Amino acid sequence: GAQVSTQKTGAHEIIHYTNINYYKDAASNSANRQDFTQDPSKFTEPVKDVMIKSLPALN
Amino acid sequence: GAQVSTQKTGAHEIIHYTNINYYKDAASNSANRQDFTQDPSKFTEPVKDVMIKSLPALN
Amino acid sequence: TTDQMEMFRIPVTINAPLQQQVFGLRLQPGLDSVFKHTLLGEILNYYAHWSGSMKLTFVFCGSAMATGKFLIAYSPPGANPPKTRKDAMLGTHIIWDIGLQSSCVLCVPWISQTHYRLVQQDEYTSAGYVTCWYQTGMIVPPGTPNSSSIMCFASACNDFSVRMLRDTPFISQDNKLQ
Amino acid sequence: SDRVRSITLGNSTITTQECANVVVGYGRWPTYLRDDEATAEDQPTQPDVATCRFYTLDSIKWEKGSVGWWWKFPEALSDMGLFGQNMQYHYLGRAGYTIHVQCNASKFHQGCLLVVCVPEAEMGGAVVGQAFSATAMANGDKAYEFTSATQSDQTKVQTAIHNAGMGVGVGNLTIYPHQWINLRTNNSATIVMPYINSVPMDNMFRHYNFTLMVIPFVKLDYADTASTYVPITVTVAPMCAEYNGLRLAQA
Amino acid sequence: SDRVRSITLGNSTITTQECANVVVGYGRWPTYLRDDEATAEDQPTQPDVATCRFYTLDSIKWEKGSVGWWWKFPEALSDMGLFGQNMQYHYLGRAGYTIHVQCNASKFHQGCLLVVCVPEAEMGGAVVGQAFSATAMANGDKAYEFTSATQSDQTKVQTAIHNAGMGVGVGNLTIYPHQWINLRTNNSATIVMPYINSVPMDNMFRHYNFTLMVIPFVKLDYADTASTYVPITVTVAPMCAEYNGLRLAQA
Amino acid sequence: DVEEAIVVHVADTMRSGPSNSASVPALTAVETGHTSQVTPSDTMQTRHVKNYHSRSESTVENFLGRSACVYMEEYKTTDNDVNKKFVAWPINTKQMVQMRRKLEMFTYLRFDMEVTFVITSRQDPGTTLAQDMPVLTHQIMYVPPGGPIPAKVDDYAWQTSTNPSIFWTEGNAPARMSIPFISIGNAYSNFYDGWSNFDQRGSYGYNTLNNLGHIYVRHVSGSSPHPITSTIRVYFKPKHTRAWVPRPPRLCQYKKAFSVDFTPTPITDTRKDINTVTT
Amino acid sequence: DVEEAIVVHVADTMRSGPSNSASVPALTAVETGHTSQVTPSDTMQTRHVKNYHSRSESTVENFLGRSACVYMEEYKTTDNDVNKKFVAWPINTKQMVQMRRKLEMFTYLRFDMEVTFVITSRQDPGTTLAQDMPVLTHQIMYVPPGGPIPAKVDDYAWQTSTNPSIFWTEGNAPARMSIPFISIGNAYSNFYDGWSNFDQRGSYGYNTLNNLGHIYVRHVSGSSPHPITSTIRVYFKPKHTRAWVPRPPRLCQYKKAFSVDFTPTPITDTRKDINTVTT
Ligand SMILES: CCCCCCCCCCCCCCCC(=O)O
Ligand SMILES: CCCCCCCCCCCCCCCC(=O)O
Ligand SMILES: CCCCCCCCCCCCCC(=O)O
Ligand SMILES: CCCCCCCCCCCCCC(=O)O
Repeated sequence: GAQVSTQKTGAHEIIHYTNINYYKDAASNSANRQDFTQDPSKFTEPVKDVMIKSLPALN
Repeated sequence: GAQVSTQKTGAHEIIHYTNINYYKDAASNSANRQDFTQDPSKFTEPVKDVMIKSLPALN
Repeated sequence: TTDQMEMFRIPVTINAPLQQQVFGLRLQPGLDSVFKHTLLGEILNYYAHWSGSMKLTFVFCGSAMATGKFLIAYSPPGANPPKTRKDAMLGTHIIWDIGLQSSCVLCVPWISQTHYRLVQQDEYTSAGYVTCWYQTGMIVPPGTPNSSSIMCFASACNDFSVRMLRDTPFISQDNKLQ
Repeated sequence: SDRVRSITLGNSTITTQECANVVVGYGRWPTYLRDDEATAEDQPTQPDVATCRFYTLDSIKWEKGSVGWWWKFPEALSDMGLFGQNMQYHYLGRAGYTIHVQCNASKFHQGCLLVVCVPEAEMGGAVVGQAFSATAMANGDKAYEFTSATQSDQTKVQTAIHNAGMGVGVGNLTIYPHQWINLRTNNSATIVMPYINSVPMDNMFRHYNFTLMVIPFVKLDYADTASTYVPITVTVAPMCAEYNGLRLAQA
Repeated sequence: SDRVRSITLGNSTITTQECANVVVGYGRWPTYLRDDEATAEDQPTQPDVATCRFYTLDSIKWEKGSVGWWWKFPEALSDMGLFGQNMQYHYLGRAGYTIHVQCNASKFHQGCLLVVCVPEAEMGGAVVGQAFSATAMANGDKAYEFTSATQSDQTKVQTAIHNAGMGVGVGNLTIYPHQWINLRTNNSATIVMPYINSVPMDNMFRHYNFTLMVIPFVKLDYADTASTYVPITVTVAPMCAEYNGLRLAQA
Repeated sequence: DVEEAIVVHVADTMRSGPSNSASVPALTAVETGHTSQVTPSDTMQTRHVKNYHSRSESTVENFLGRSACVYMEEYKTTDNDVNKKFVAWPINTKQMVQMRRKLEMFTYLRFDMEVTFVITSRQDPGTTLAQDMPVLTHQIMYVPPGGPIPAKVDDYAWQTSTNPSIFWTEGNAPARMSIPFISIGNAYSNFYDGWSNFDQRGSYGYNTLNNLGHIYVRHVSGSSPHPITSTIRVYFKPKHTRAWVPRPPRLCQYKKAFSVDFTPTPITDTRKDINTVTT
Repeated sequence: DVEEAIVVHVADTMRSGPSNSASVPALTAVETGHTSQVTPSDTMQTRHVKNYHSRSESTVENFLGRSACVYMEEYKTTDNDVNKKFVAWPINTKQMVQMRRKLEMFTYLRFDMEVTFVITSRQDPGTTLAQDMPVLTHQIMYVPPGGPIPAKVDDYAWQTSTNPSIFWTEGNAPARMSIPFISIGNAYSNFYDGWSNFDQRGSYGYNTLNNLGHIYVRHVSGSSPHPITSTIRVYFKPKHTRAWVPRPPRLCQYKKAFSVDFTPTPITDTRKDINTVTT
């Protein structure tokens, strides 16, 4: 019932920490501040036809 | 001696928590607030002969 | 109402204009005075949110020789409640025929923009209206009473649920009981 | 028991507890237009539940001296819900119908009604020759009354009941899809009419597909009761409706 | 060539011969509501071609002194064809939109427009506190004009252009789905907006889903020509529209 | 050996189309005592909907699993009246209205109990208040029925050798404990329609079955030069609950702590007429 | 069974040499609504660089995962005015400017909440202050919408049987709790461009969707001979956050707690001329 996962690097670089949940509600857990996925295409490239950077834009 | 069981869902959806009993009396345990079985037939259908919803009631 | 028991019975008469309203009410199970103290409203008043469909059952308690038809309609939320049967019939409704089976069920569907509604309903979470109208009229033979009564039953369906416990406002005290 | 019937169209339901069987047109159930019979090319619109639902067509009184009434469709529904809007906004239309007539009375009353749907019920004027406007036989959902005596006003149709306004014996209307309401036995009548025409589609304002008639063959009678009249109500539900040719509204 | 585009919705078509690419919302194409996200139980109605078609939203003049305009949707289409009728007759609605803005000028004109769709464009009043009716920011398809100077009338919204009526820098509206009309290069702009809300469906009269804004960043200029103004036209087409909760009309 | 490993959701809505048949789900007869089981799918066309709502928060365990106040009383550290320097409460659940009504929705209950005590102190007003007093200490004593009862703050009975007690010092967390199911019968009874004597005489009602004991409280040895008043609040919290035979919620206001007595009340509020639907 | 076992880095720079070709990465067209994806490697000669920088601290979870004050109020232990001895706050996030602006960078939010309460007390000035008072105790009560509301410090409503509450004693660690996602809709909405009534009338704006309840606070039983004033501060901390539809940060100062009203503000500061680059 114990999760083991790596902890963020620090100066001088067992880089492991242990976590256990004590409460019956998932809202009681600690923040999940270790997800780092991201995708800016939704805001930077919202166009329909794919645009090639090396090619000219309009025609 | 440790029980592992799932905890209720929450926003953003290891959904597991650990429990250990420390006292010798079962009355000291924590509330068992995770049973969700129910059966309303005792109060909604107390009749002797089974009634089919699609059929007419009296005859 | 000088007699409290008169509250439970809805009057009906033999001669009425061709289109006439029997009753009308707001669908606020936890707030409306009609549903406030019923077996469902009392349970709802211990909670803050509710969702699901409802059953309204109507039973005709006239003479065995009496007959008639009624139109019972549910009108979802809107800027104006129906004023005539022509308006009412545009919403969800059922035509009730009185015969050997004394009861008919209007199932109020769950039509809402949000998954849940507040028990202390406000204009944002309105739920609509329910009205009943004469469809054909009540006809009786000689030697029968000229008036009859109907009763209504309210209950929840199998998809009903509540949430967010709270204290009920119906009960209070001013001093410690002794 | 086979004396109970229930019909569910759209968000509306009809229940009858004392009724006869159901009559289905000429044995044909309503259906959508096929690909090998269509002529119009653009995509049809099929509102489905928004239009295929029961509409209650106002009510009338049955007196001891009543002679009969008629309604013309689909004009009777021309201003009823979204069916009327689709009629207004489209050039072409096509739909079948379910007609339900309610009439209930005690066991001590007597009387008999004929309920019949007449396709292409062309009617003649009161004065031979002349002409009449489209208000003498259709003005919305209001019902028009037959007359016992011969009509004399030149501005309206020949309402003589025994000819049914068509120059034919009233007793022979049994050839069309029909049903009887006999107060001893039943209190309702149900007819399902498919779409009948010589072309796949037609304009719903210009052409009257069929006419509904209710005629008391045995006049109402009763004695020593406080009920002076027996109301009659008509309910209609379009089936498998589809439209074509969108344009500016009105028609 | 990729400078030509053609869009076909219902019985209407749009052709542009000098245009930029097409912007699709947040990368999401409009679609119908799924079974595992719905909450309302009764069957929806999907008019399809009857409602999903291009409607032309009146026209305006671009002068040398123009400052900008905005439209609020779906109120702008509240009385347009069968879309308005379905809005009136139903409790709930849901639909995406395709917005096309036309503006053409010769090779000797200059100017630049920003076309942006702002979801939940809540606006503040001219006088802090107070209140305004639902006529200061939406009265049908008519366009409302921004103002260069600070607004003073308490009965209308704060129309100061440089704040966009929302208390934010006008230059940062690039974060929303947007496109530019630069007269040197293109003459149209096309944006496809999916349905964006915090609930699966909502009443189309009570709630403004999004606001369309057209703002001249570089003011129009020309010399020695007989054309005094450059008209601007807006066309909108609902996509994948569906409704629920039939009731008496009006809303 | 080290680790042993231990949702319902409401019913979904099924797609329904047009129908024309002899079956009549909508028509029923309430005379049988049967509640109709029709669903919207049986009277109108519906779409397929997958519900994920659950009735987790409506269980009796969660409904009754909240701490509620059942009694409060005041006692002074020093005073001339001996009876006013300590409290003596016969345990019962009818004193406070809210929890009373929550409990009386069922006829029989069986549960363990969790009791929490909240104690606060304040100095009484007077013409001279300047004093220095160390932290106070309190004792809570539980006396099962038939045991000796103290008659004064410094009686011998406070030397409990078998009665359970708690000593608590101000400034710490509130005291707490657990209590098992201590009824002689197989379940607690909120209502008792009967008498005490076999010839139908004597006490009547629930008062006959209340034999749970007493609770006593005092300041251990605090006796300040100037009076100080302390208040104790008792909170109950059922655990592992089971209930039988539900009954309708009460309508009339409560008037006695050991009786059902009431004053007649209207069924509900009124409105202008049977058609009024506006605000 | 006992132990279950659960970096991104920015893009590197690639070596680029001289080029002479028909491709023109630098030339683009902003009219398409497309933000150019060119990199320095596409317009000048560059060396190979291995970056180890990460965007860990820019995530919305970390950006919004800081406790921020949302409300403070004062209440006195004893006074002549009844309304001034307790607090009653309708929960909302628009009271304090900083967290308000942090939140309003997004249109819709969905998160769990962690609430912390900081309470401090001080004696009011006066001509006579010599008194001895034990440690005070405080109660925090949460009333979901529609529940009964207390009208005075010693009302019956404070006997919560179903409303959650916390009792806290001065000198200990601050109180804290967790709250799930309690919105009726699928997400919280910071902005609402709509009306309350169906005919476009009534309340307008976010004020229509604020139905989160109330919070009440009091001294449990403390009533000192001389007045004492206490202040409570409420801190919110989102957890498990998700956000949609970003919107530009506000430029104008806030002026109302339940409205977007503002006064027009200049776009930015000025400088001597378009060529001025010096300090
Ligand atoms: C109808 C209510 C029945 C519930 C049963 C209540 C039984 C009371 C048990 C606890 C009473 C004594 C608590 C103080 C114990 C201690 O402090 O020593
Ligand atoms: C726009 C902001 C939405 C965020 C949702 C905030 C909901 C507030 C939930 C907590 C309110 C009550 C906290 C006190 C609870 C307790 O002390 O009993
Ligand atoms: C309420 C749970 C309390 C847990 C106390 C700390 C853990 C004690 C057991 C040692 C870790 C083993 C846990 C496990 O078996 O999954
Ligand atoms: C009175 C019991 C105290 C238990 C203290 C916490 C548990 C320590 C041991 C780690 C968990 C293993 C328990 C087990 O072997 O079942």
